[PDB]
Amino acid sequence: ANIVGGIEYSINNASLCSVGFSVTRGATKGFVTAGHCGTVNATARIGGAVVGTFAARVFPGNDRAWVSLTSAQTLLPRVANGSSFVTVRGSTEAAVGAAVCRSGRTTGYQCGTITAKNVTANYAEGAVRGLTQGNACAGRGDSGGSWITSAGQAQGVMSGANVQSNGNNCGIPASQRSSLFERLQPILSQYGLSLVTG
Amino acid sequence: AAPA
Repeated sequence: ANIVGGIEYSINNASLCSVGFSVTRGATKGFVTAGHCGTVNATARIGGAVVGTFAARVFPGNDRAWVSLTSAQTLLPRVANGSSFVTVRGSTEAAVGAAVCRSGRTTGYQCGTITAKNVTANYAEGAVRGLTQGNACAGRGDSGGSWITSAGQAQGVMSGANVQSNGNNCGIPASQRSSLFERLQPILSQYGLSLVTG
Repeated sequence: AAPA
């Protein structure tokens, strides 16, 4: 499968999440995604085919994971934006007030701005600290997906949002949205991963 | 907010 930020994958033939970013660890291919999407060694499938397994994760506390892929997967420096793509250029962290977009299999590609950093989300499982908040909307299924600036700087992976009964927070004004992501930089240094860029 |  071609590994592109934002596309759907399933975990153990049950949950769905979205790919965050193509990365390598030495000769190993992988992608980063959210920790709550799977436990270590859970099987990841894209389009019905097994592409790899969860190698490590931390959830709750943090929310991060990376999936190690078989050699047959093609890693690409890109994030899906409809039928088009945003090229991943690096991972300079943007500041509050910066515009940012996110990509995932439920709501597609949505943009907004970063509104706050170091937010704690209190999920049923326990708190996850250190999250950045944006007001781009998102929905159930978008977890793990890419948050990236238009300029191609990878910001992090989707963690959670104040979804309403329709499964997303796209039907309430941007002012009332809290869409949270896990910063990419600590995931990259914690697992010794290098981002695929183009 | 809830996970996703």
